[PDB]
Amino acid sequence: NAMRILMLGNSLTTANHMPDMLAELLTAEVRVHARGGARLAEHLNPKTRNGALTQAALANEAWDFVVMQEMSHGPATSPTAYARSVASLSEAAKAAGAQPVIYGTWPYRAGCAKLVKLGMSHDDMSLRMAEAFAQAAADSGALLADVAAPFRAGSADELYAADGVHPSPAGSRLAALVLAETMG
Repeated sequence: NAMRILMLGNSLTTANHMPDMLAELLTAEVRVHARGGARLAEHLNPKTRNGALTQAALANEAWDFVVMQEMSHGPATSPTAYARSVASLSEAAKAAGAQPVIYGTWPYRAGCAKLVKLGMSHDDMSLRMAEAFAQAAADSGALLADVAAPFRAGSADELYAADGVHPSPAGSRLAALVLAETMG
């Protein structure tokens, strides 16, 4: 059977045709449940469009993997909400016979306006995000696609969009490659 991947996320997932890139890398069918500004908790709530879509997909279709991407500062600013969302979505994925995957994202670029507004240092965000993903991977048994690591190893001018939050096309390509490695 061809590999089938369900991705839950927001513009960090959909930007720069990243799902299409991942699909071509893995020769996979990729379904995306995303909206700008979405949080993972929506997928647990069938009253939302994402929740209804995700409930139906897990009830009606067959998946190899379910990729979970949280709102970009959520793991840092609402760590408990994040942890509970991943836990419950991971259990739902496993119950459906799919392997859950965390799309681990990156701290915002040091000095950027969105990080200034959060009142959080770059180091604090870096550590909070890393801790959140590590703990969620361990607790849930989800595979971690750690995109923060190569972001840190790489060039910030290359990998970030102007806002220091969203990925550039190169940053999206990097996320696709990391996700493909994780699921390959």
